[PDB]
Amino acid sequence: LLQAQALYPWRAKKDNHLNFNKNDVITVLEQQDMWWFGEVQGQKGWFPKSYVKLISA
Amino acid sequence: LLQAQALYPWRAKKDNHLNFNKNDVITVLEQQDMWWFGEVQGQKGWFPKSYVKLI
Amino acid sequence: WRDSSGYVMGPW
Amino acid sequence: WRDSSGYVMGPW
Amino acid sequence: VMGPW
Repeated sequence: LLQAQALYPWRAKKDNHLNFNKNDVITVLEQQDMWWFGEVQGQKGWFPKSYVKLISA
Repeated sequence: LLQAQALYPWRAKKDNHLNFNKNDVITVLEQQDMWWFGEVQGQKGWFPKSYVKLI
Repeated sequence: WRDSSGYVMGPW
Repeated sequence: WRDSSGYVMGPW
Repeated sequence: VMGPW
């Protein structure tokens, strides 16, 4: 299970983007060049890599 | 999809190096013998492999 | 999810 | 990024 | 023998 923590709040711009608040923890599922695909607030969707750091233990 | 965790901080010395602190998580893109190439917050760059442990 | 439209269609 | 400047130039 | 990088 790979997790990301939000550095900035993010608001979906398309039907398949996530929404999240600063400091929220998001499940990371996949990626493309500049974007993560993941899950938060019971939705799966895209968000840019610039909005998060990855976290561990 | 390979992830590494920084063991000590590393400060860039060239424009194509990463910056990171102890405990930062880096996505590893490629691995050479001394330096790896990775990504943090969408920025890509080189860093010495000795500075990280794989997760 | 790997064959879902949300995923396959990408972020743009 | 495989053809990118930052990658291709190497670390030195 | 290692590579150069």
